[PDB]
Amino acid sequence: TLHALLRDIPAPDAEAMARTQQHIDGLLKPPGSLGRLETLAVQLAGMPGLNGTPQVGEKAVLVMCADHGVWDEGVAVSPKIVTAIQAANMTRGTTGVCVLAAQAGAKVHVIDVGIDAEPIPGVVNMRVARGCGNIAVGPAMSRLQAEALLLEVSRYTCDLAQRGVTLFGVGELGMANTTPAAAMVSVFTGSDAKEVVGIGANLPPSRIDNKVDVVRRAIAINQPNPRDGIDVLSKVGGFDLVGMTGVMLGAARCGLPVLLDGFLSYSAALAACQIAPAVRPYLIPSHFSAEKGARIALAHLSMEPYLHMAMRLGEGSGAALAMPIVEAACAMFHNMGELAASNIVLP
Amino acid sequence: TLHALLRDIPAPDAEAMARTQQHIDGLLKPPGSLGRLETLAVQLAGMPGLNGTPQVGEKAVLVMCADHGVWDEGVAVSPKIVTAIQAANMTRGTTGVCVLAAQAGAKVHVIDVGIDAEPIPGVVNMRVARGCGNIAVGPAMSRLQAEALLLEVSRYTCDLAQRGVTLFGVGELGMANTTPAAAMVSVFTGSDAKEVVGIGANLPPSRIDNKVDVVRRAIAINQPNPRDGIDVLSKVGGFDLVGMTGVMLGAARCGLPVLLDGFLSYSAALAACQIAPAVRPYLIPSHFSAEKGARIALAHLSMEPYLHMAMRLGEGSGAALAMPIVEAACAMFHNMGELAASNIVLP
Ligand SMILES: O=C(O)c1ccc[n+]([C@@H]2O[C@H](COP(=O)([O-])O)[C@@H](O)[C@H]2O)c1
Ligand SMILES: O=C(O)c1ccc[n+]([C@@H]2O[C@H](COP(=O)([O-])O)[C@@H](O)[C@H]2O)c1
Ligand SMILES: Cc1ccc(C)c(N)c1
Ligand SMILES: Cc1ccc(C)c(N)c1
Repeated sequence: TLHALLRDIPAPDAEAMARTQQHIDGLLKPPGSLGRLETLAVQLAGMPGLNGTPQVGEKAVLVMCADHGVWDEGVAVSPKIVTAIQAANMTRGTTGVCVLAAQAGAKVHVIDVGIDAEPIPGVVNMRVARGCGNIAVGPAMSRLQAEALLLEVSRYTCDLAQRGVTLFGVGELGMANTTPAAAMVSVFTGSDAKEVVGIGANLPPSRIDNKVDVVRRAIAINQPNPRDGIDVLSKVGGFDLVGMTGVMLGAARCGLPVLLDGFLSYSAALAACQIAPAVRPYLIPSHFSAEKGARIALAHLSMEPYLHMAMRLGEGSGAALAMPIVEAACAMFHNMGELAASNIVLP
Repeated sequence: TLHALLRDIPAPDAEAMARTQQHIDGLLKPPGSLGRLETLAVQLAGMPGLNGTPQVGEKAVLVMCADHGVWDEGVAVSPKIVTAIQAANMTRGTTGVCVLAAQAGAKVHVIDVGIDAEPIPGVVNMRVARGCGNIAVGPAMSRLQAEALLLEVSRYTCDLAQRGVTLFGVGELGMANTTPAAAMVSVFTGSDAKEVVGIGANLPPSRIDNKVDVVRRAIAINQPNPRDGIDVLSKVGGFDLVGMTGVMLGAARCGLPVLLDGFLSYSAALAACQIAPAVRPYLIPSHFSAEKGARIALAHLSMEPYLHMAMRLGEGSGAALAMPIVEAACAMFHNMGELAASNIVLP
């Protein structure tokens, strides 16, 4: 089933991309003058789910919520209940992503993949358990739990495509999740924990040493295999991270674009690309996270964010903020006039 | 008159900014987690024309169009008539800024401050002459012509404020204008011409040496005084550059925000800040121009753009692209919920 999923991810349509480039070169402007906006429009044109042209229909931001057992290691200053409280606030439209998604005309889907609290009405229920295992002393979950969630979220994502959604944004919510995210980044990039462990949600500079030690213990004890993205996710990841990876696999299978968010999303994208390299062409960066390990993670994904906002909230807020940029590349493509029509000739 | 203008530019309102910061710190998120979006909202709150709160009413992009005599020195590959043709296309909504402004819900004002062609219907007429003087052999214009245009554009800009406009964007259109822009940057920053001369609108790499020589000749022959922003503008600038500087002085006098665009706008902002330092707090960067001298210009304005799009079209296209970011900071401020209301307490 998951093998079928991964097997059926479409390659980009080179024919549509060639037609796109030619059309862009003929627009009313010096060739290549709109830089990354042009490359973005061509990238979009190659995505099968977009019907050979850069376009944006409905937009959705999927927010994966879960708690982590590693919170008990004192790696986070936010009360663990904030996960459940914020998840509820998501249904009320008062959070950061809700406000930014509203601005971009996108709908937010709040998905509970493992919150340690009673079920929250209004939230999509896909909970694996009440929080994942404490990665400092063992695995976050079993391989089967990771594979099942990947499959479940993948299907949900591509099912939305059937309802008009053509652009996705990924996000998360889970106290302490920058710890497993750092563990995954260290494992995938081969970087020492000290280089990728950040302050997360305002962790005091005096408590960073403990966080670094926790990440190292998690790796030593679990011995995750860097060449097996699912092994890494299940051992030192979390339900929320798995869920984000699932959105990326689902959209790619659907041949549609996915906007990344911040540091947590970069770790999930590293896992997704390890599991299936064919997912890469569907990923679009949004902003450059203020988290310490962002530069290393982005270098390994070979991505250069469009927005430098020093943001570090998460929730998919950066993804929503970049949606207007994607629509701008589409507007450029479809609405600009052409050089030939104005009798303009440039060498 | 111009002395009155410069004298009456308001200082930022520290009281409104303090109230803004306190409100932002209390929003439903870890303090400072939205980074530059928070600093932007506070900056806006201090602008008197915004009534003590970050808000955006109507938006306008002012595009200054003019031709340059230095075009005859072979520093540009685009036919000189493109200025007049593109200015006309601006009235038809087919250009890059028109499409991006439409996306942001902004109106484009096309202003002819010196196009070397017959008047174009639909374009605001403020032409000083049919193109400015060739800066390679003398001044672009007289000091009085520069001062008069500054005053004229300044008044037009603040007059729009009376019609609901609260956010401005500046742009230009003029073949060969990256040459005087480079001259101004060299003069204001004390950088050698070779470090700030770029390829402009696809100038062949083999013709760059000539462009560098032209910039040096312009400076040697005119001897512009770096401490007199108006002296520099009139000697080695152009009508379009003067006009952009005028929008910045007008909006600041009006106590309203102005979004910069690319390299041409950075040179105009250096002039404006030299003429009146009080203008600085009203300037908002948009993107990081692909032009070679952008890094140096931005360092001297002490600005860090939000968008890295490798754009180099001009027209105010980058300014329009960043307008959604300004509205996002306002939406964050007014629409997010508060920590206290959810009983959340963070150290
Ligand atoms: O998206 C980022 O780059 C990001 C960077 C730092 C912190 N966060 C958010 O803060 C939480 C993780 O921080 P922490 O200290 O509990 O590990 C989680 O709920 C994220 O939404 C998010
Ligand atoms: O805005 C920029 O950063 C920008 C950078 C390079 C070129 N341009 C545009 O191209 C023109 C100047 O290029 P050039 O080669 O004629 O000096 C002018 O009409 C600008 O709108 C604009
Ligand atoms: C077509 C065309 C050519 C050159 C420039 C600078 C613009 N703005 C447009
Ligand atoms: C309030 C609050 C606290 C911590 C985080 C990570 C979010 N998203 C929100």
